[PDB]
Amino acid sequence: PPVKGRATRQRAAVSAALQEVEEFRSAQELHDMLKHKGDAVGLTTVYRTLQSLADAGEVDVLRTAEGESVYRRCSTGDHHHHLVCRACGKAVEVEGPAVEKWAEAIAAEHGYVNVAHTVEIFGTCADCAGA
Amino acid sequence: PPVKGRATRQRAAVSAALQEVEEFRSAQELHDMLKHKGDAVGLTTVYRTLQSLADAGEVDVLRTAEGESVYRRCSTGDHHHHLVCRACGKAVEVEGPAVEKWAEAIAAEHGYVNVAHTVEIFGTCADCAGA
Ligand SMILES: [Zn+2]
Ligand SMILES: [Zn+2]
Ligand SMILES: [Zn+2]
Ligand SMILES: [Zn+2]
Ligand SMILES: [Zn+2]
Ligand SMILES: [Zn+2]
Repeated sequence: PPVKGRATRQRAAVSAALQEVEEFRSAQELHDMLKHKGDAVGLTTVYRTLQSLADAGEVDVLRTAEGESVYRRCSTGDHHHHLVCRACGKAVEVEGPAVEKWAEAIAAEHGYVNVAHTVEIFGTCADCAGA
Repeated sequence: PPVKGRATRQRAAVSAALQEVEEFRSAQELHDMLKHKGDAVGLTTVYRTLQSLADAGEVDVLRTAEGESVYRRCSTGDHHHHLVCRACGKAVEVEGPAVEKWAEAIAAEHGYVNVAHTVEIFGTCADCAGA
C-alpha cells in the first residue's frame, strides 16, 4: 500500500503489519501487535496512516457491531464483498453481480442518481459450532 | 408499539413520537423534538426505551456512516432492506429475493451454520438535484 507522502519506517512498518495478517482489526489491535513485535509506533500515527490508506482505498474498512472501524488489506483490488466470522475474524472474498444489478434496478426505479451499497454478511464457521 | 414494561406515560409518549415521525433519526434528535413537543422526557429514558423496542423487533435500526445510530418505524412487519438518502434522511423500504438467494448460496457453499446479512444502501434522491 504505497502512501502519497515520503515513505518512512513507521509507514513501512504499518504497511508490513497490514500485509502480514489477513483478518479484520482496528487501530488499537494493530498498534498492540506492532508495539509487541518491536515497532514502537504511535496510535495517532497509525490512525492517520490508515485514514490516508482508506482514502486511497488500498485497504478495506468495516464498522463492527459496536461501531468501531476495523481494517483489512484485501488481496483483490476490484469491487468485492467480504463474508466475515466474528468468532474467527477470517474474511472470505465473495462477489456477486446479482446484488449489483438489483441495486441498479431499484435505484433506476426510484429515480436515484447514485448508489453506494453497504453490504455485509456475518456468520459462523462449521468449526465454530463444533467443540 | 407495545412495550414489555408496565404501562407508563413515558413509553406511550416516546412510542407516539416515533410513530409520528417517518424518518431515521438519532437518539439526541428524538429527545430534542420530544422536548419541543412538551413531553419533557429524559435522554437516558429515550435510550433505554429505544433499546427495548429494538430488542422487541418493532423498530428498525441503522448505523450512520460517521458512527452514530438512527432509528425508524416501518409499518411492514416482514423482513426488508432500506434505501436511505443521507442528504435528506428519508428512508424507503424494499425487498428483493436476490440478496436472500445469494446469502443462502454463499452459506451453503462455505458451510456456515447460520448467517445474518445487513443490507442498508444509500443514494441521493431526485429533489437533491432540483434547485
Ligand atoms: Zn478484499
Ligand atoms: Zn458490490
Ligand atoms: Zn469462525
Ligand atoms: Zn423498515
Ligand atoms: Zn435526498
Ligand atoms: Zn435480506
